Amino acid sequence: AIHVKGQLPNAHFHKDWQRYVKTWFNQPGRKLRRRQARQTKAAKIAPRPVEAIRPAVKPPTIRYNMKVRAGRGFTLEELKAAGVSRRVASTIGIPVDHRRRNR
Amino acid sequence: GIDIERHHVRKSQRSKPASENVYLKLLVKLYRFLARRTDSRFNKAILKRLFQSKTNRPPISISKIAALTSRKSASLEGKTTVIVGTVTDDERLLTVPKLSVAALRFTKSARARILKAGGEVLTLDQLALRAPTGSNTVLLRGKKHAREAYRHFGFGPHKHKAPYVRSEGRKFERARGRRKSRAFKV
Amino acid sequence: MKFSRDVTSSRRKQRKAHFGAPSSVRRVLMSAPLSKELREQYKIRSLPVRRDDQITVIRGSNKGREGKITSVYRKKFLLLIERVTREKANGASAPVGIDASKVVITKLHLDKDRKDLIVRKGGKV
Amino acid sequence: DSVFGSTTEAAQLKKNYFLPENIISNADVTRLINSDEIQSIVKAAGPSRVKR
Amino acid sequence: MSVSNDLIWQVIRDNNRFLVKRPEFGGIQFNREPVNVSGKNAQRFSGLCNDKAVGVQANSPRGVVLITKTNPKNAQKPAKLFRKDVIANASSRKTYKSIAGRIGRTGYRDDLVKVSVARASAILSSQRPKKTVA
Amino acid sequence: TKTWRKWHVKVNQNEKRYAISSAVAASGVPSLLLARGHRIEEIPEVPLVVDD
Amino acid sequence: PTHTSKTRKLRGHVSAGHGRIGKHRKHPGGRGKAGGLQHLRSHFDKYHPGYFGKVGMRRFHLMKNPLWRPTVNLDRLWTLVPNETREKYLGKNTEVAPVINVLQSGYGKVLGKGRLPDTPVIIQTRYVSRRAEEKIKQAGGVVELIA
Amino acid sequence: AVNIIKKRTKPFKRHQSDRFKRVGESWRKPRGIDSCVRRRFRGTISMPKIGYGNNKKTRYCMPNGLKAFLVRNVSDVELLLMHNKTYAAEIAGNVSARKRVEIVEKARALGVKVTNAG
RNA sequence: AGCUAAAUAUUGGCGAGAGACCGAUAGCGAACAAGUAGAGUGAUCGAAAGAUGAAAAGAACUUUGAAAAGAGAGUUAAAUAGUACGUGAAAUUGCUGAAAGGGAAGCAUUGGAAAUCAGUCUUACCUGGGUGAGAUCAGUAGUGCGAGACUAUGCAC
RNA sequence: UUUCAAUGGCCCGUCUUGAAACACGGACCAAGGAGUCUAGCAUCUAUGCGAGUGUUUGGGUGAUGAAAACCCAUCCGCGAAAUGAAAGUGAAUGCAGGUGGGAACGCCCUUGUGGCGUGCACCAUCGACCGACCCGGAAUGGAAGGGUUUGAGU
RNA sequence: GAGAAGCUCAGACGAGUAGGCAGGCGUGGAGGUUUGUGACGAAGCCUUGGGCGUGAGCCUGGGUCGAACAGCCUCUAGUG
RNA sequence: AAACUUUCAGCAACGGAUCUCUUGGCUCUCGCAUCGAUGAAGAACGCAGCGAAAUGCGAUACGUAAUGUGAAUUG
Ligand SMILES: [Mg+2]
Ligand SMILES: [Mg+2]
Ligand SMILES: [Mg+2]
Ligand SMILES: [Mg+2]
Ligand SMILES: [Mg+2]
Ligand SMILES: [Mg+2]
Ligand SMILES: [Mg+2]
Ligand SMILES: [Mg+2]
Ligand SMILES: [Mg+2]
Ligand SMILES: [Mg+2]
Ligand SMILES: [Mg+2]
Ligand SMILES: [Mg+2]
Ligand SMILES: [Mg+2]
Ligand SMILES: [Mg+2]
Ligand SMILES: [Mg+2]
Ligand SMILES: [Mg+2]
Ligand SMILES: [Mg+2]
Repeated sequence: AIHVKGQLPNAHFHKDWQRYVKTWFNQPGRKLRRRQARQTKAAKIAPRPVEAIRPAVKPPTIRYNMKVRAGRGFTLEELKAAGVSRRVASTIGIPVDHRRRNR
Repeated sequence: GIDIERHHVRKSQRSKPASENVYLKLLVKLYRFLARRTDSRFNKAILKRLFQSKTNRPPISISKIAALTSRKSASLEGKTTVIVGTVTDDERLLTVPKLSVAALRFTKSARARILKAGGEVLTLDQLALRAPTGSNTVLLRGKKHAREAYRHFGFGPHKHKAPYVRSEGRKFERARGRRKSRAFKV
Repeated sequence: MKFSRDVTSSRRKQRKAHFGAPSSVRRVLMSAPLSKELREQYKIRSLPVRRDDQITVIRGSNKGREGKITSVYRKKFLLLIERVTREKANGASAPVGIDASKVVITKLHLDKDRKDLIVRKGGKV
Repeated sequence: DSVFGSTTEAAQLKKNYFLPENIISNADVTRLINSDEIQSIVKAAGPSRVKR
Repeated sequence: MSVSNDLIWQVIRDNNRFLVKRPEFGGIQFNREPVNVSGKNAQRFSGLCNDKAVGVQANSPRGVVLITKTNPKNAQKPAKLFRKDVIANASSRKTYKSIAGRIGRTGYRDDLVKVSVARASAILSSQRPKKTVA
Repeated sequence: TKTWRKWHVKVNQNEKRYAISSAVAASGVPSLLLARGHRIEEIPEVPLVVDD
Repeated sequence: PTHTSKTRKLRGHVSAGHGRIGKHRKHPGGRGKAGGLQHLRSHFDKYHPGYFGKVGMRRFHLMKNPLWRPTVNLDRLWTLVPNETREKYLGKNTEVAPVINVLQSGYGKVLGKGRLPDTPVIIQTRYVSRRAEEKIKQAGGVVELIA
Repeated sequence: AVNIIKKRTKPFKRHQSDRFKRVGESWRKPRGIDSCVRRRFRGTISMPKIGYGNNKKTRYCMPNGLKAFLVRNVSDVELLLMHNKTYAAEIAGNVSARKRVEIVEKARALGVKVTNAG
């Protein structure tokens, strides 16, 4: 029973948790697999860049709107103003985001 | 039979460091000799503190050293400060004065700022050469009870100590027994 | 040191693959060095032994004996050599098996396939 | 030197890494104990062994 | 330049190839290094620490070889660090006098003259012919 | 016995680098080489550095 | 490791340290922290007062990003600027004053603990305490509010 | 190595090891709640205790004043060159007959006594 | 109303490489003809069991016996390896030897008796005594300036 | 070592106030046989770094041989601020204060368990400062003035 | 010098269940080290022989046997 | 005095511990995607010179064709 110093215990181990324990013994194996897939992909699409160019967008909320990060794809207006048709954009590695707009 | 009651039988102090650091052993070797072959309470003080655990040897910052050696009635103007422990930096002290400090360890930032201000940093063996009995030295200690555990020690009814809680907020020990509107307060 | 991911240094696997080898695999496992004269003549270090090959025993109690290989008992990894026997209780002579690695071939039972094996192995006729 | 750096100069191949400082500047403590600056202020040596 | 001799002893006092320690008799320790005449595990007798140290080894078929460490400028050059002087074909009186002169009268390891003479004495006693009793 | 016993042990990167620095410094000390069993009695110099 | 464990010392001691009278039975006062109001009350009321009951309002679907506002005191303001900027302005007389944008250092409000040196500085922040603003203005500097 | 006294020469056998073959002779501290041996009733066996420890000067010494140092090869015997009057060589059981002869010879050259010669 | 790769899962199956794992009462139930033998109407339940030797060289032949076998022999490095086979513990048993014994035995202390074990001494080192032969020793000469150690050419015979 | 004599010696384990018990388990021997590992928490210790700290979610040398070693970016966790149910507000009168004891050091005595001056740590204590609460209090804001109080604060 | 983890001088003291702590003994496996042991006999086992330790235990003679095994510093656990 | 009983030792039994071994297990990782009305998985009965259990096979029956190897199989 409870008689020692410290926090009252909280451990969520009343289900059959040992049935669903996930170990990470394959962590270096997964890392090697993923690197080999990147090397295989790079040689296949060469000389195209392995990563497509992405837009720069401001993250939402006051916690992150001071920062800048990669977004999903360029807006239709952005492609229009840069003289790139939306059907041509994908053929040369330019992603199109029909959802994002320029406020 | 003999009627002897034995309370303070075994001494409760450390006779050597628990550390296995070979260089700490060399410093103990130096100060075992100095505390034995001199009549100086300073050298016995250094030897005793060289044994102490980490929690019993709190750090001190260069701000505290600068404040303690610059009191209005100080005369601790050009004397070496000595602590058996780590000397940390206080980045809040924008301008560091010229200080002479002897310490077990200096933080990289503390050491750089002491030197840049024209001061000096010594190890305890360098201190032994300069002041073999600790004459004209300021022996200092950090705050022993600043560590977290002393917020909790002695917790009990009306003791105003901190509870051990997994999280802080309402719903975490701020209810019955902690306010008058919930049975009683503490 | 081995480096191939397809090579196993497991003692358990190597022993299983040796003692469980099929008949045709055991033929290569039962190889003998060629003699010095034969090595130079055919540019070949060693060959799988064969019935009707001429050997001399190089190790063991029968070291220095010579004779034809009368049979290649592959189930036991053993060679039976002519006139290399021992006496049973009742006077009958029982052949004594010798490991292929413990003999050297002094004359080959050359034939069409053996000749093809020498050229394939980089040797000469 | 580019791998490990020094106590005051960052390692080129280890970002923000400096070699550690020791807690004793001169580890020849036998020399220090028998140095002039120490031997000239100690008390008289005292007996290493004493008669019963 | 120098790594401290006190520091070296701290590293190797309980871990080195030349220390033979046994738990018997309550923990005995023997030191086998070539530049340790006393054969006892202690900082002052260990040649691995001291700048000046001596060892007395047996020289086949007679005599002993005196081993000494050269000047500490060679501390980082093991090929030039050890000096091996063969004191052989001398009598016992001649041999002990030379060891005392080379180690003591030079002021090299005056604390190790007695032990070195004793060690040379024992080696010389071991090399004498055996009066085998049929 | 279970597979989710803790097999791997984390050490702080700076302590790991401290350990390697100590180990490299020890390799420069002929007494420690001899103590660790290396037959280095005849080598010309420690550290031992050969041409590229 | 197991070799240094107390279990190794109790081999041959029959009760393994758990007593002959009271023993090491299965849960003799219940499981987990059950009973804080009844047979564990003397512990809960002594070491975890406030545990039972409700206090305050619920807030459904709390999202912490609009509440984000870490704070920095005045005594840390000059530490947010690079060493070269400190040397150029701190303690000098210059026509321009340095700008300390506290938001790009990860702070949403500037609080007033501590003191400032007597050099002008422009503090760009979302929020500022009253006493923090007074001390900035006394040092000759200003607070300019940003979003 | 002078006047070696043993406080006790009996070995401290485990209680009831004389009555049950399953109970080995090697000493065990009795922990029974009724144990007459633990309570030291008169006429029961003695228990080992620190008072029986022998003089620190003569502890570990064989009757001849020497202490039996185990040797596995010639170089082990050479360890006892200077310690001729304090250590005797005990040759290990698993040393071959050939190596044993070389060890006996080396000890004789150094004047090291061998406990198990022959 | 609808489709869609990848990054994700994988105690089944197939193939492969490993291990600070277990080592025949362990490790899968199963290292072996094991989901076998065997049980139960049935659903189901479910074992035990590895090791002669390098090689059978697995004991010819003679003899006693109805035979099984024994005894001689033989093979082997070994039969103190004979298939009832590596090593071969304990409980338990036979024979031989020793000893003790009036309704338990065992243990402790102390000695007697009998049996049995160790001293290897006076070796080393030093000096004296007897004879013996021998490249002969202290100070020196010379070959890093002052002092000290060492080897080496000679003299000191 | 065995045995004899003299003297002593009850059957161990267990629950129990109390076991030699007419309390229970135990015919014998071998081998097996019971505080572990994991998610936490707490104290204590060691080590690294320190107003910071944490390379192993990931990515790279990498292909050779690579479950290791080694390297590398942005986040994020914990810490650097509290308080309040909350909206909110948010830490220097002063040498970051005063008082008492006090480590270490220095100076005077005159041989005492001394006097004098600084005073680290820690504890007790009087204040100040921040939040809550209770006040008066000259549409919105709560500035100066207060309080026996209150907070896991400064 | 006297493993400064050393050396040396002195005084007082010694019941212990439940329980607490320390220092040790022994076992499987891992890293390091020991011109480590071993078919001229490893390991194991028997013993009417010897030695060491207060003890856990350890070393050794003789017998048996046949292929591996140990000391020291560390790591570790399905460790008595 | 024997017999008898008891203890110890040698030898002989009984039994199968111990030690050493290990084509087995366990665990981890890597790789792969392929059952069936064109009759699967499973079941039964048969097939070899001398073969009952296992492997294999199906009246073309420890197999036929085809390809590779190249002298065995073996009690
Ligand atoms: Mg119990
Ligand atoms: Mg009760
Ligand atoms: Mg005894
Ligand atoms: Mg045999
Ligand atoms: Mg009685
Ligand atoms: Mg009781
Ligand atoms: Mg009882
Ligand atoms: Mg009862
Ligand atoms: Mg009962
Ligand atoms: Mg019963
Ligand atoms: Mg057992
Ligand atoms: Mg006691
Ligand atoms: Mg295990
Ligand atoms: Mg043996
Ligand atoms: Mg017996
Ligand atoms: Mg004893
Ligand atoms: Mg267990």
